[PDB]
Amino acid sequence: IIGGEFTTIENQPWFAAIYRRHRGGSVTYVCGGSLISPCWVISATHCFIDYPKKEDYIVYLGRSRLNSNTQGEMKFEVENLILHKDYSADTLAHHNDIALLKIRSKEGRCAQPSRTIQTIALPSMYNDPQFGTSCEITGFGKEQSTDYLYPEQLKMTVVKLISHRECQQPHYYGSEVTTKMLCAADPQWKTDSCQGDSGGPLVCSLQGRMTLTGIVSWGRGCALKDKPGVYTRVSHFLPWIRSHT
Ligand SMILES: NCc1ccc(I)cc1
Repeated sequence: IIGGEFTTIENQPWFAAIYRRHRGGSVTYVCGGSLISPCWVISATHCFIDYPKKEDYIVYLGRSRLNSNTQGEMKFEVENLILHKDYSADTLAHHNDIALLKIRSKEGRCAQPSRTIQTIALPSMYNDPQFGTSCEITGFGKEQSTDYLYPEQLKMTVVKLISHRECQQPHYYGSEVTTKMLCAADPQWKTDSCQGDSGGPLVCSLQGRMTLTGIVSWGRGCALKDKPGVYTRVSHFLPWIRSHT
């Protein structure tokens, strides 16, 4: 997250931190995700497509720091890793950038809700907020495009939804942006998602309910004039989510 503010998992208790185990034992951060039910985390396919084996992954809930064991956290293996069969990528845009992880602890358990572990509601189909609505994004991704390191402490920021019509302008993204994607940005382009935020939640308030409106997917750079963050539009994937969970 470029700009914004530090936070803790209490302020986004559905946030899942996803890591990969390397061949020589090391463990590195991969991507964010969101707990949509006790056994299911939703994320982005592009996070996993290079290493698509479920046994490589570790998922944490209730975790506010990248490399420290937050009191109350839970650790899970990935029982199933479900990538979207119509995924594609070109130089910039990911299509159908959505993935499900069925989580299972070593004791064979799913998530147990606490002050630091809660689910996020899915949106109603084809029901998104209007352009200009402020939404929040959360993640452990880079604080500056040029950074080598990820922040140790979780971050969040606010971005505004951009109309498809605006996002499809040539000087924005043209036809790289589809109706299954949502664009969001800061009016001054000063805050955004960035590398390492992929898979994490774009959350908006619809009818007084926090709702998983988007999943962090792609962008040209980060916090860059005329280059919004692009998000998988969750409200256009409900049958896929329901059918795979
Ligand atoms: N600013 C949106 C964005 C940029 C790069 C990645 I990787 C993911 C999301």
